Amino acid sequence: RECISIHVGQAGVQIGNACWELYCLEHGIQPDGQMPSDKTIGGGDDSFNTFFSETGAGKHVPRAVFVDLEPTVIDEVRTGTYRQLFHPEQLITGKEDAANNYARGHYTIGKEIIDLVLDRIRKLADQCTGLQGFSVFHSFGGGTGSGFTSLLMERLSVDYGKKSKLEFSIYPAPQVSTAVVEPYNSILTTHTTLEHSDCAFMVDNEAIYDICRRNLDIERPTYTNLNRLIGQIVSSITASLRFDGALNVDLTEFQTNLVPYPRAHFPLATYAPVISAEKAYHEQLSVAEITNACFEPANQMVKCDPRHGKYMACCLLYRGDVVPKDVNAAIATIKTKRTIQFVDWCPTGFKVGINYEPPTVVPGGDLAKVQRAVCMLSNTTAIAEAWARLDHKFDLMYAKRAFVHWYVGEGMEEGEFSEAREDMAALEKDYEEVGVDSV
Amino acid sequence: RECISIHVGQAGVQIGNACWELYCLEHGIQPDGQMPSDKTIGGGDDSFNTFFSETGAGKHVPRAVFVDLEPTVIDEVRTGTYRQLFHPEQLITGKEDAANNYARGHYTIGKEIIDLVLDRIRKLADQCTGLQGFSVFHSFGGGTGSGFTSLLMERLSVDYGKKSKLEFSIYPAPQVSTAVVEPYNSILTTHTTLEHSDCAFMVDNEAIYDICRRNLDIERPTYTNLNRLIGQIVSSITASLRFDGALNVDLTEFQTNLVPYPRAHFPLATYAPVISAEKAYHEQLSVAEITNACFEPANQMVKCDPRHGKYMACCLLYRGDVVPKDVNAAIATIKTKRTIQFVDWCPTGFKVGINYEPPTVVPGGDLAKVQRAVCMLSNTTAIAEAWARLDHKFDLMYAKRAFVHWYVGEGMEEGEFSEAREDMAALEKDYEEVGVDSVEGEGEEEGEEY
Amino acid sequence: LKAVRLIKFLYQSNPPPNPEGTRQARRNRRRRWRERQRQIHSISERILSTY
Amino acid sequence: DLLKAVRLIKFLYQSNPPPNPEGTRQARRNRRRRWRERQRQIHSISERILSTYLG
Amino acid sequence: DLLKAVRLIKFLYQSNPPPNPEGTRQARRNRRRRWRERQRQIHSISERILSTYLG
Amino acid sequence: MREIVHIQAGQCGNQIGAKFWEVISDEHGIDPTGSYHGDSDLQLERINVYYNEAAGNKYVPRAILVDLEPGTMDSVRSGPFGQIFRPDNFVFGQSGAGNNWAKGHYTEGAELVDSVLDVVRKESESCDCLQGFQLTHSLGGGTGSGMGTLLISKIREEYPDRIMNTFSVVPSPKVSDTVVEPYNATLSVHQLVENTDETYCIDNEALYDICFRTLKLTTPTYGDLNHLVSATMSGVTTCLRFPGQLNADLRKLAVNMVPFPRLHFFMPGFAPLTSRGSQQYRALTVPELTQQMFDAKNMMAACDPRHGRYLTVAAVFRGRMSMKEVDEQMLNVQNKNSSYFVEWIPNNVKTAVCDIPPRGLKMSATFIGNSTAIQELFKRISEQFTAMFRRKAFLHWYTGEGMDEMEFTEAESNMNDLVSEYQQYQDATADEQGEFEEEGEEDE
Amino acid sequence: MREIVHIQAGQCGNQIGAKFWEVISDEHGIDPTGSYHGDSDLQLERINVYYNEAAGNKYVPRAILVDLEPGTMDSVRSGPFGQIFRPDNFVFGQSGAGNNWAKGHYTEGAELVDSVLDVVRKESESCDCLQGFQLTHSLGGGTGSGMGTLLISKIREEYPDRIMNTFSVVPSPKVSDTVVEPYNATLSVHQLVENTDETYCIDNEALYDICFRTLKLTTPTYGDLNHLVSATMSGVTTCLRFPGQLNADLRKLAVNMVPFPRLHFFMPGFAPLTSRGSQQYRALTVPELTQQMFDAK
Repeated sequence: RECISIHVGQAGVQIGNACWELYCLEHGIQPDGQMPSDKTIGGGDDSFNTFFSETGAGKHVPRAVFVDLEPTVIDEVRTGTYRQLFHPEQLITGKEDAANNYARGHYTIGKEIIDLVLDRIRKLADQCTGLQGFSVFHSFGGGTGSGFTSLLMERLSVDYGKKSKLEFSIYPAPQVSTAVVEPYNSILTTHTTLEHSDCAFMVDNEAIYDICRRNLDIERPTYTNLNRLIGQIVSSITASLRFDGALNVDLTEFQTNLVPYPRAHFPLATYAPVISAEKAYHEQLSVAEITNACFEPANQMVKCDPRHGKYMACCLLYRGDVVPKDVNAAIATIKTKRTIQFVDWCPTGFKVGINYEPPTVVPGGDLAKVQRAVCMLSNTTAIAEAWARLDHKFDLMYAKRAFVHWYVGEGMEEGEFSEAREDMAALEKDYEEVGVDSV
Repeated sequence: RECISIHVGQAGVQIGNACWELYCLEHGIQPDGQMPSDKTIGGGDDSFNTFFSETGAGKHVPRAVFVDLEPTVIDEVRTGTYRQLFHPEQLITGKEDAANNYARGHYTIGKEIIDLVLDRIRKLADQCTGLQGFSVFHSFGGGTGSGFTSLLMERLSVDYGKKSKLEFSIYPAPQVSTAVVEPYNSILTTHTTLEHSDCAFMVDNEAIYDICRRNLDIERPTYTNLNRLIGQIVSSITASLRFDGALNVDLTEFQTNLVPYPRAHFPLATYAPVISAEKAYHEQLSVAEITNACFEPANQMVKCDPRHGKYMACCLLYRGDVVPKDVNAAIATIKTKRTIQFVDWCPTGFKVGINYEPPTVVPGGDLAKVQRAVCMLSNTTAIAEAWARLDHKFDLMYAKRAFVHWYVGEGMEEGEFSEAREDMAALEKDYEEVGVDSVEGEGEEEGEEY
Repeated sequence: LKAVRLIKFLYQSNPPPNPEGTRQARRNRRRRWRERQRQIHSISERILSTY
Repeated sequence: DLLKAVRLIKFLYQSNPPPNPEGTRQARRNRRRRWRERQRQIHSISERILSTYLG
Repeated sequence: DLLKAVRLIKFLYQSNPPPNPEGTRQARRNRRRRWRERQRQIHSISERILSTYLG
Repeated sequence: MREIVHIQAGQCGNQIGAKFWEVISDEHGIDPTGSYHGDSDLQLERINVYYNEAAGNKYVPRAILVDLEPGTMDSVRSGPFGQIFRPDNFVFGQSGAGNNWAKGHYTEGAELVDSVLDVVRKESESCDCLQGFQLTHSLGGGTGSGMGTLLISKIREEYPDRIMNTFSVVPSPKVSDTVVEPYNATLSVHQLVENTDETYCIDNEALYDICFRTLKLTTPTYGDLNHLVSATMSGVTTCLRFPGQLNADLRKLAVNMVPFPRLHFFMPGFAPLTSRGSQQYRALTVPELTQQMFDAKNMMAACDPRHGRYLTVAAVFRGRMSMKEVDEQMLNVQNKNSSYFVEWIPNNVKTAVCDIPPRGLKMSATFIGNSTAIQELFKRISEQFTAMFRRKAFLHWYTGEGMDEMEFTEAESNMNDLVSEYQQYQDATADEQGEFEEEGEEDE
Repeated sequence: MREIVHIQAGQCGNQIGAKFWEVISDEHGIDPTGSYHGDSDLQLERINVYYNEAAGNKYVPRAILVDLEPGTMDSVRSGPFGQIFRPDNFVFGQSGAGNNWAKGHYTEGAELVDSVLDVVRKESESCDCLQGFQLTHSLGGGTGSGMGTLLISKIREEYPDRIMNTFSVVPSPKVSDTVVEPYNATLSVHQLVENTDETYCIDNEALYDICFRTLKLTTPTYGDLNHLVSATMSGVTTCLRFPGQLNADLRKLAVNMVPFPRLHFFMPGFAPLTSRGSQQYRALTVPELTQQMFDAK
């Protein structure tokens, strides 16, 4: 039940330290080092409070990797709400960053920093033998982003054998973005890091924008809100490993439950019973509306019609915390009468999973006390349009050969961009060939 | 057990007079000239009353030969705060000072008194039959430094035979000292003092500076507070031969279970359950946090990560004063979990040594009524980072060639520096490459070194 | 001599395969082209780099 | 046939100066940059002489 | 060189086709540009035979 | 227990040696009456370094002020501390000074400097413990430079294996109106490169420049400027003057300052800008004491921190304050500029603190530190030596008793071989990132 | 962490730079004395981007400026902050300008640009790291076009992996001391289109056109002209010198704005056209005062 996470990019380190602060606040891992529930300093390793290692004389540290070439991000992290108990010996950063592109950080200037973080990965890999994949935080154009990942996934799949891993791809939002060439780095990231992967799921910042401004009636699009929401969502995801309950199955069980194919690889994370100080005051929580409000279009990370969205799988995650009795009542109150449009020639068995021992809600945030979780990790074969729109914009901007000259002299060629277009066209046309329902 | 005590250099003579007057206040040697407890003149003749025996004039004087060509340190050991309690006539002054230059001592400036120190060691080596080795107070470059220790060790290995050569090789802090050339003598140390020795230790100065500026909060960042704490560590190690009783865990099995190998020659020290004079207000006497803050860098002399340094041996030592049954009571405290990364071909258990008789407390310093101690002394591969730091310093200095023409026109050689580099590399690779678990020699087909 | 004969012999040992099927193996065929041309050029530059 | 062309590319290898310990830390970065630029052009010329002569 | 100096001249003379086109922006503006890249390498080795006739 | 005694060589050297021994004796007080003046007996060996005991508890120097034109020795010697000596000294002859290097070095040997070797044989024998002797060598003319290099060449054979204190004075071509300066000075420092241990090349040129252009002094005489150089040399000599926690002998510091013993040229400064002339009485406390430590104004050379690669710096802080803030500001000055980053002997600093004040300003400091902007000084002297060498210029009386072209040719060739090696060491960054192993290992 | 140099040129570029740092120190107020007037103490990094370290919290630009007509710089050295400059900018002579493009391009400048490149080389490394070059460059004079073009060329063969910020004044038929300036333009941006990274078409007769016609200002002088252009480019580079959450970095600005890397002539306009003279003194709200954002005239 042991895993060590790496984080690259500025927004990657932001969601990383936000989620780790939420972890340390909800396990009682105080900034005093020890957890006051027992008498073990630093942390613990018993069954599920197992995000630590015996570094000192029982001293335990929240093992994670924070990497970005731009050096001030780790300084502004280290002066945050969890100040001094981050690692004083592995916070490795560069001097000058790639500054919002792909090619320079990957091929040219990162080639003398890949081996340093590789040696750090080896030194942390000489530690405790628990291994159930990885947890890689990255974006498409936030910090270095694609530049580290496009090399390190190949390096992990060649150097470290055929070991499983998992990654976090932050899907961008042009209304709050900071670049224009995001189709190019998106298509390059999608042909590179997905074919050398084992598990992934894409989170859209525009989906957060939609569920905030269009579903919660708040008026603040700042990355702190995104960091807190990602902390909540990834905490709910990891809470199966973090707390033991009735169906306390591992993340290896999840990744050997979800993925059907190397190409058919991505879920539609369905968790929008949206909450804040507004939508948590004097409401009533039930197992009907939070489960009936899943398949609708304005609840999704990636946009899809419910009838046009075909569920190859309909896996579910529950935070539980009261009983499994009402969950096994809602398996007939909601889950049994589901004749919703499905995929042909595949089993139609709905899955549920409940994990007890409540993760504590965010302190000092916006949401009030909430109980349930409807993190229904389905998948959708009609997310081919969600990248076909980017391929269409990339076609309408790529025939003009815009921004090519910044991506010529750093090693690649026009054949690489043709191969990236070929790979995304292959993925999409494979979905309308056999992914979307066929004969 | 009547080992010959040699003290050269400014640090050696300084901590020699300091620690021997700490024995004087420990064994009760009053400034009258003799103890009021036992009326035998000079010293006693017990099992622990054995450092002080009959060599001088029938008075069992404290036994330490004090030689250094720097004359001011011999003056302030002759004219300090005790004038007769040391050897009344056996301290011989030095005529011309080396003045912070090591290479003069081994070849030019210290050669006139090598015959005199040979006469002194022949005087003090034909003494009583108990001689388990040498209590060497080694220094690098302060006074003569490594010169007299080096010549004594080489002629003691080629002339006196194969006696043990227990060293206190201080690696001082460059902040408090003034020399810059010190990596040169610290890397000639491997050539001239390491191979022909048989056992060694380590004392340091960086961690005491770190705690005195930040943790212990004593406004004394000089050699005096360093002497005040190294006096405590020297009293702690000599308490094995100084406190004889039911649990006299002495030097005999200590020298066996310290060193496993030829070039695993360098142990480590982690003594710091210290309580200060500004903490001397009846505070918490702890037997739990002194167990809980062992592998934290506070007790460590050199800031190294225990997460990467594998241990082929571990020598635990908890010297208290309360109960001999508290040995068992502290065995059943924290030792049960101890999941510590080890070499796959070494034992696991921890030795225990206590001195349940309470000592006499040193006055006028930065210490409370200290009674209990923790020290996890062992040979660790985590000093590879410290020796890599020293080798980085020496590589930068050899690229800068500082004082090379100072250190070649007296008897040295550039090929001699190459052989010293190879000796330092041997001491590195017995801790860097061979010292880590070398399990990758069983067999596999991937394209490795067959 | 024998080196350039080897290099052009490996160049003609990479023929373009027939286009047939429901476009599964064609991407693997393009990958095989680009990679194998890359290491034949690597062998060429190594051989002419020793000499 | 191209055994003199590989000697020409070995002369492009022979156009490499030493990485200049007697070289300012800004300046041998420029030597490395003009190096990688010229072997970018050399790689373009190499795939030229690979693809064109095969026909 | 000094008789193989014209052998790179017959190398440029040998494998330089007319710029047969293939698509827009290609094969008459960028293959022509890689040919001028070859010519600027020729210019560089001309200023580098300027300094081998020096010796 | 330790002695370094007095001797002089230079037309502009006798005055500065007398005033320098006054200002190192101005707070100690050994009177010529014949009785002791004990006010602080913790400088017994410290005054014994320069004033040796020859009578009943009276500590006298071995000051041999030798001039071939003894009018200055006739005039300035009758001071308060200028008569408490052993009277068998000041051996003198009136054969002439003449501002000439060749006849001063060549013909005036057996006339005066043979008596000078005899008298320093006697006066270094009837004492306790010798560690060399002190001299304020001046290049103001030719005879002083010739007799100084004669003394250096004879004491490299008198006591060869001994570090002996050698100084130099860089002349002031603005003030020294001689028609030919750079012959004797350049050939003298040519000899002194391979004949000495250390050179504290204090100057009169750049100090004239800073007192006329920065200090705004309307009277730039040799008196107050000699007081300036005397305060600077007092801050230099504070290492051996005061008994600190280490009591550092200059025998150790001579080996300390050399990375390689060929090159021993660096000059001090005075960081807090003493007020001889334009006066102030303010207490120079810590932040204004250290704020002027990296300045391009006060340092007595062609100031260029940009052209600075310093090797060993040391500032004696005899102002009574702790060294924690001093070391923090030292780290700030160390890391705030990249010119100082050379990384040889990575602890190349020193902080020595005593409690004995030099003057009525109780808390103050100075600047001593390794000098690397001396390359333009060496060029500024050497190329105007070669300016008046190409046309065999000024052989009016530099056609000496023994003259060769090989001596001048080898002089300029070794001058070239020291300036070129200096500029090769100011370049070729062979420790910071200039190797081949910072960018991986394999880059063809 | 982030450092930008101060190299200027020309006889008009130097004075618009004087007005530039005057009006961008108007909201900073960094004194030349040493009393350490802190604009915002949390902005040590964002004063260090332009005003670099010389002493303890005494932050001065990388002050080096060159021209052969010393009267203008001796005039502007007696400004509000005209004396907070290092004694290293004074690298010049008295050879004269004469509106001669050849002497700045070819003959006279080739013996003086070596000192300028030497001083920027020995000043570039005296910080944490180097990030950006900048230049206020003009075409109204003769020497400035030539020596700016050759300086951009020399920084191309000497610092390729560094951005340079090249302000460029376009010729004017409305204000012109001499008229040869078509030749000063057709062989100035001949190679500037493939030598630098980003450029500016700050015009002069469209600039005088909006100063005269669409503002009705009775001041056809270089004073208010420099006031307006300094305010406009101050509002431009405020984004680069104050990175709150956005306003991407140096190559990042070149990444998202430059397709076909010759077409790097963006036109800096400004909405409210506030000017010394006729003034409008209401709080500028967003819609009806940012309505002057899209109008191309």
